Amino acid sequence: HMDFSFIKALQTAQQNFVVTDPSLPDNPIVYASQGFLNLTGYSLDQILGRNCRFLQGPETDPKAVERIRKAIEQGNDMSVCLLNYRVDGTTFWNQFFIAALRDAGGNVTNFVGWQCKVSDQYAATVTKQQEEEEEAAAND
Amino acid sequence: HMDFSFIKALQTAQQNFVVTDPSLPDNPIVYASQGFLNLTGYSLDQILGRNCRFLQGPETDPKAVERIRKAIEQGNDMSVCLLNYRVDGTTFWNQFFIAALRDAGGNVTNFVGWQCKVSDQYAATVTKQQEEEEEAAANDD
Ligand SMILES: Cc1cc2nc3c(=O)[nH]c(=O)nc-3n(C[C@H](O)[C@H](O)[C@H](O)COP(=O)(O)O)c2cc1C
Ligand SMILES: Cc1cc2nc3c(=O)[nH]c(=O)nc-3n(C[C@H](O)[C@H](O)[C@H](O)COP(=O)(O)O)c2cc1C
Ligand code: NA
Ligand code: NA
Repeated sequence: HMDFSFIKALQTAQQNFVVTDPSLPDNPIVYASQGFLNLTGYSLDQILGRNCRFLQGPETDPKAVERIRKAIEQGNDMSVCLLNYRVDGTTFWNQFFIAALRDAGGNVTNFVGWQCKVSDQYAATVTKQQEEEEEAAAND
Repeated sequence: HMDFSFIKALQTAQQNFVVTDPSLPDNPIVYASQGFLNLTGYSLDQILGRNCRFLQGPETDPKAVERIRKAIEQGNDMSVCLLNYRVDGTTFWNQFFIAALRDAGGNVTNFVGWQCKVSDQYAATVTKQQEEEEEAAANDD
C-alpha cells in the first residue's frame, strides 16, 4: 500500500516514472521524472496533462494494456512487460509497475507508473511466463 | 518471495532487494534477489537468516541507520542514501528504500528493502540535501 514515500524513493533512485491524477479528465500525467523523459525522448511540455497511452503502438499486446486498464478501474497494483514506443517510433520492452496511492480515507488520489526498460532476450522469457499464466487462468 | 505486488515488481524488474520476517528473532532476511547477491558479493548461505546490518561499516553515517531503525519501529516507509559495504570490504552508496508490508488485518508481516547503487558525485548531492533537511527539521523540533 504505497504512499508519497514511494514517489520520493523513485525520484531519488533516478528511476523512470510518472504520476497521474485520476480526479482530472483522462487520468493524465501531472509529473514525469527526468529518467522517463530520457527513456521516451518526450519533453515534459509534450506529455504534462496527457494520458500515458501515447506509449502504445501497433505491436503493443492489447491483452497487456487490458490488464493495466482493469488494474486502474479496480485500484489494484500490478506489473506486466509490454512493448512501448518512443517519440521517434522506436520500440522498447517496458517491465511496468503501477501502484494506486490512497489517502487516509482509502480513496485513490494518484497512480504511479514505473517503467523499467529490459532486453529483448529477457522480455521473451517474461512475456512467455505471462502467456502461460494467461492460459492456466482461462482453464480455471 | 511473496504475492505482494511490489515484491513481484522488484523481482521481475531485476532489482536489488531483500525481504525480512519481523516475526523471527532480529528481523532476518528470508529472501534476497540475485541482483542483491551480485551488488554485495554475498552468496545466499552467508545472508539467509541474518539481519541486514552486515551491510554497514565504519564510514556508514549512524544518523542514516537511526532513521531506518525508527522507520522499522513505526512501520513507516522511507528512503535514505548511506554508505554500505560488500563482503570484500569495498564500499558503495546505497540509495535505499524500505517498505512495511501488511496483511488484511493491517499487521506488518514483512519488510522489503530496495538497494540502488548510485555514483559518488550523485550521493554527495543527496547526502547534502539530507544534511540540510536534518537542520531545517531541528529548527522546528
Ligand atoms: C500511472 C500510469 C502509468 C502508465 N504508464 C503506462 C506505460 O508505461 N505504458 C503503457 O502502455 N500504458 C501506460 N498506462 C496506461 C494508459 O495510460 C491507459 O490507462 C491504458 O491504455 C488503458 O486506457 P485506455 O483504454 O483509455 O487507453 C499508464 C497508466 C497510468 C495511470
Ligand atoms: C528489509 C530491510 C532491509 C534493510 N536493508 C538495509 C541496507 O540495505 N543497508 C543498511 O545499512 N541497513 C539495512 N537495513 C537495516 C538493518 O537491518 C537494521 O534495521 C539497522 O541497522 C538498525 O537496527 P540495529 O540498530 O539493530 O542494527 C535493512 C532492514 C530491513 C528490515
Ligand atoms: Na503512440
Ligand atoms: Na562485512
